[PDB]
Amino acid sequence: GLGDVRYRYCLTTLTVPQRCIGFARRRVGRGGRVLLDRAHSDYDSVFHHLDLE
Amino acid sequence: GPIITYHSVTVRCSRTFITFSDDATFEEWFPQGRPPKVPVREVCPVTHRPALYRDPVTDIPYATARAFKIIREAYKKYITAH
Amino acid sequence: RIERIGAHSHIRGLGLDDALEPRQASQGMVGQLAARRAAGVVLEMIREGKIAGRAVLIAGQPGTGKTAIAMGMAQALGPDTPFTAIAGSEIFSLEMSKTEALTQAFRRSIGVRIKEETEIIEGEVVEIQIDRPSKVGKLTLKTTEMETIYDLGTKMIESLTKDKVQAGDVITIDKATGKISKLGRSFTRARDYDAMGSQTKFVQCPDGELQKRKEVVHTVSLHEIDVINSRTQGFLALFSGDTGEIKSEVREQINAKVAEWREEGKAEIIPGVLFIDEVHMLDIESFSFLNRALESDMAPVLIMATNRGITRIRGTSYQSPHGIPIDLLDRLLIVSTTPYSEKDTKQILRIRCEEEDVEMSEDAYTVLTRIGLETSLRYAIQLITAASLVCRKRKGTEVQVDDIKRVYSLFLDESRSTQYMKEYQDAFLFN
Amino acid sequence: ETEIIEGEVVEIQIDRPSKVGKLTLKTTEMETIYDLGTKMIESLTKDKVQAGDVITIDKATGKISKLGRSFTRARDAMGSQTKFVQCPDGELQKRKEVVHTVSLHEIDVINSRTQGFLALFSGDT
Amino acid sequence: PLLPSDTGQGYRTVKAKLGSKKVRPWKWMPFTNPARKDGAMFFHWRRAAEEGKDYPFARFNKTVQ
Amino acid sequence: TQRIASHSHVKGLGLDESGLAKQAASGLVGQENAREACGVIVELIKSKKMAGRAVLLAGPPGTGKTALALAIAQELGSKVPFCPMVGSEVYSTEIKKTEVLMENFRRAIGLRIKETKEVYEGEVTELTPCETENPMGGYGKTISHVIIGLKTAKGTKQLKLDPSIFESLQKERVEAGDVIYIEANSGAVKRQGRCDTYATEFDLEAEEYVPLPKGDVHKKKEIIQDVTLHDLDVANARPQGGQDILSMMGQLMKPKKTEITDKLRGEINKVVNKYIDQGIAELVPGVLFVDEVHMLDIECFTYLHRALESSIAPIVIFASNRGNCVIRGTEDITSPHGIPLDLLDRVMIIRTMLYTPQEMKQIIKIRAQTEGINISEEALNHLGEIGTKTTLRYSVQLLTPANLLAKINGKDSIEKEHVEEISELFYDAKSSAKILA
Ligand SMILES: Nc1ncnc2c1ncn2[C@@H]1O[C@H](COP(=O)(O)OP(=O)(O)O)[C@@H](O)[C@H]1O
Ligand SMILES: Nc1ncnc2c1ncn2[C@@H]1O[C@H](COP(=O)(O)OP(=O)(O)O)[C@@H](O)[C@H]1O
Repeated sequence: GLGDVRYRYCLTTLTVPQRCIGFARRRVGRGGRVLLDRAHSDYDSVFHHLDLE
Repeated sequence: GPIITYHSVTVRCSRTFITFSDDATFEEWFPQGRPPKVPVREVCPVTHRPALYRDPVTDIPYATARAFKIIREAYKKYITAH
Repeated sequence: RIERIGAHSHIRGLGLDDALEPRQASQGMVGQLAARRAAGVVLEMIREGKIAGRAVLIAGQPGTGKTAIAMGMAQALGPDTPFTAIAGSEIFSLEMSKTEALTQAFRRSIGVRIKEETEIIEGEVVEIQIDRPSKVGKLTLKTTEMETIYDLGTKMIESLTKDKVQAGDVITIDKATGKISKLGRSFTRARDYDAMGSQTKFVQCPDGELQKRKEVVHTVSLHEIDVINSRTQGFLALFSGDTGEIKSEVREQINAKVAEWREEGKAEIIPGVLFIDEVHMLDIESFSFLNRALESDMAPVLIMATNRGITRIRGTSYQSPHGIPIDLLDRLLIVSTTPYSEKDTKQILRIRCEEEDVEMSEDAYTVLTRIGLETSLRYAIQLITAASLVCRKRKGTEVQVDDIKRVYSLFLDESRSTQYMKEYQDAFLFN
Repeated sequence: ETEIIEGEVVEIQIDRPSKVGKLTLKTTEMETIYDLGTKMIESLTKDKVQAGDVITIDKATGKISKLGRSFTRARDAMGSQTKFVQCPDGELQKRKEVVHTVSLHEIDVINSRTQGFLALFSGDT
Repeated sequence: PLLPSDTGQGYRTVKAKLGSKKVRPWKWMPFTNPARKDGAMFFHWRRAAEEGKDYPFARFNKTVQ
Repeated sequence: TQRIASHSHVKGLGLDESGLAKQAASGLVGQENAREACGVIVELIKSKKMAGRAVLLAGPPGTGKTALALAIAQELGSKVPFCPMVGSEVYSTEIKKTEVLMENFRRAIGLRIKETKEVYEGEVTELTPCETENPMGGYGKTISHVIIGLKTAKGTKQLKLDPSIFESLQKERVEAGDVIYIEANSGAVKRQGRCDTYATEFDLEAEEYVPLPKGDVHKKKEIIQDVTLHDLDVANARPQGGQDILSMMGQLMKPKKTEITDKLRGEINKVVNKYIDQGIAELVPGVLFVDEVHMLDIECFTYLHRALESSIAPIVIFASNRGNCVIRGTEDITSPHGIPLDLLDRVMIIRTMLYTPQEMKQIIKIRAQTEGINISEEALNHLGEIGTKTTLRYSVQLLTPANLLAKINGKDSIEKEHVEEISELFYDAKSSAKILA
């Protein structure tokens, strides 16, 4: 509800070291290198619930 | 001979242990050493992507029969040169 | 739980007092008081077990509890005494002659009880040490009274190492057999390590001295002995039931050996009971064979059931009372069952309602009782649970006579079915 | 689809213990070498295969489907009871899609017991 | 709350694929920006071959009116 | 999908929630009282309280009852098993009749076994002991317990392993670079195969590398399956032991069926009661349908008395279109549907009636929908007449041949003339009898 156009983050896991990554979004960087930026939010310390408790 | 101690000390609580005969018995019995060392990939040079088939002599993973012929050409040429 | 409410689940015995007077209601039974008297006498004599070869038949109208009487008998008898019920049509088989089948049933009915002393020890696994090189072993045990320490046998070593028992456990070993059995882990035994391993309950430390002797008793049937020793690895055939033509020399040899074991206190025999239903289904061959089958000492009492009257002898054209040749008829006595009265029917239906756990109106009882009397008891028994289901569909509890009429209309009865078939005879072929 | 391998083995070195078989499966065009599993070694031995022979190797099973020897003798030619074959060509690995047709009876009988096939042949199921 | 970056190495497992692939060279070449009317000559680390290409980044010349 | 069957059109009894019968629902018409009776029967089945009850359906030729039983089963769903039966099956040359009957009763009772399990998986990373000289006396070269580094695709870890298990894992071919099945609470361990990763680079790899396990190590979840206790009887009665000499001996002989003794049945009852009372298993008693009961003999009816009386017999149904005929086996005895009076007494009964021609029109319309074939009305009325004189099935069969003829004509809908040539082509009961006459 805060309305930040660019601060739209989402959950996901990784391919090889699969696990709850936390609210994260991809972003381009210098030298045309994409980088994953993992956020830090109200549930930062509890990023493992699963099944939508 | 192989002297082994299966003396299960139940002491309250249960406990057990094993005393091998000697370092030789321990080593043959627990030799281990060095990890699996998964190998590295390889690809066919001329077609620049992996080939199931591979040179019987130099083991180069050649894909096509024609790849084989041309690599044999380059081989014999190299040896003729040196 | 595998059981389910059965037509004859309500039966729990015979309801006879000590003087064998039947009680007007007891362990789910009432009626045919003369039949209850006779059955009580039969059960008493079976307990006496001093005589062999006696036989008795039950005759009467169909659907008058004859099977119920037999089942009450079997229940009251108890599990110790062997028992077996079979149907006449079942003997006819494509694997064996009928005579062999009758002999098999007879021998099944009788049982033998074997008694023999034991010699065992049991205690905590106080400590064990095994010394693989043969293997040298040392071990100790204890109980709630004292403790002891013993050497370890090489075959004992193999036994235990295959058992893979953990120190501190509670077990029991027999010297002669040298076979161990775990009897439940103990506080220290299942205290286990830091490592998980498993979780388990506990048992109390044994008591008394390690050595205990003690006596064990077993029981087996004659047919079982016959089969097990017959083919020399015919043992697995016991389940497969593929036994064929068990020879007679085997029968006589077993009879001799069992007799001699008997009179020497080695074991005690027990005269079982055998019941055959629809006895009229037997041909004349079976009548002939069983007619003599009663002289052999190993003769469990027989009980038969049939409602016929002056019917053709199976396999021939001869009418005889219940279709059984007079030769057998003079060898046994009979019991008759009368059709039930009015109020007794009310009692029976109330008992069955209690069985079903469905309690309903009094007018319903009156109407249903009269309807069953007119038509049959069995149709009333069918209507009980049907009315229960209908009323539960109404979402109420007390079944009402209107619901009874609804269900009665829903499910035509025998008389209504034949009346219908009359309504259009040409409906079904071959009339 | 089958996707099996075949060719003509020029030779094999006995894997003295070392499962390195000289898998010189030289087709008319090509050649290579490979390893040789112990199961593979015993298979070659028991089948009494010979060097310079044409054989086809199951991909997954590795069964040594015997096929005889190579053209090196005949279009020297060694005449006997054993069948003779020339050398195949090109890709040792190749694909081959196949079809079959069977009434439900065949499946019933085949899966009926251990050897339903001979029951069919004898028709005594 | 950090950010992993792309990794291409991972392990010493890439002996080949380079000898057949030359590293296209880069040079600190001069250049001019069209957006600068005076065309001030500045420099880029272009990959050599990418020489003379118009200044690709000066296409944003949108202004008020 | 499936070439249309004689009852594919039906899909459900379609009784209103109150139990009353919607006039037409999922392919049904008329017989509303029969539909409500079937509703009561399915209610009884779902009750599960009762046991051993059975019904019989009396209906003229042109069974139909097939549809009723099928709809009953469909409403029952797949949650509960159900098996068909045909009277001729009783006549077998390998086992006695009563054996077949008791066997079919046994196969009608299903079960559901619930069993939980736990294991640890992964790839063997390392292995080390917990050496300690603390043990009494002797050179203190002793291992307190073993440390095993295990890796799943989820990650890696190690656990505390007692000294005894190292001997076990010696037993198995435990080596760096392979995966294993470590039963947590029991200690079972095995060697699936070396990690596929090595084979990845392998140019030839005759062995069959197992892949890398995925997910947590600490899981084997709950296993589940269902069977008919008859399959349990088959499995247990004859031990399998396919390796033993006896196994070779069996495969020499042609496998057959043996009359299973009743003691095995009682023992199965005891063991299943023990499993169920612990909650491990779950029983789902089924129901049985035997058609043309009239085809049986007296032996089987008399035995069915005993079988029905049992408190384990699953519900069963029958059907017959035979009048008061002479009972087979019996030389003279005649009874409705050739069923002895005594057996008739202890069973329920339902009846079906004739069908009015309007009902025929409805059913024919349903069948044309089922086949997905458009019909012109004149065809509807003509075939209604045909069924009026003929039976229902005679009229029904004419659908597809006529549709096909129309396709040959290039038309799509069938018309009066098409059914006319079809009618002349094939003869009904009376016309066929006359031409025979
Ligand atoms: N006096 C009674 N008390 C209780 N139940 C009865 C009585 N009479 C009959 N029944 C019930 O009705 C059934 C009667 O069947 P029965 O006549 O034994 O069959 P059959 O004619 O094959 O012997 C019994 O199974 C029993 O459950
Ligand atoms: N014998 C019968 N008694 C009552 N209804 C029947 C009968 N036969 C068929 N029907 C009716 O015909 C419709 C379709 O049944 P059908 O598939 O023809 O059964 P069958 O092929 O066994 O005759 C059903 O809706 C049913 O109501």
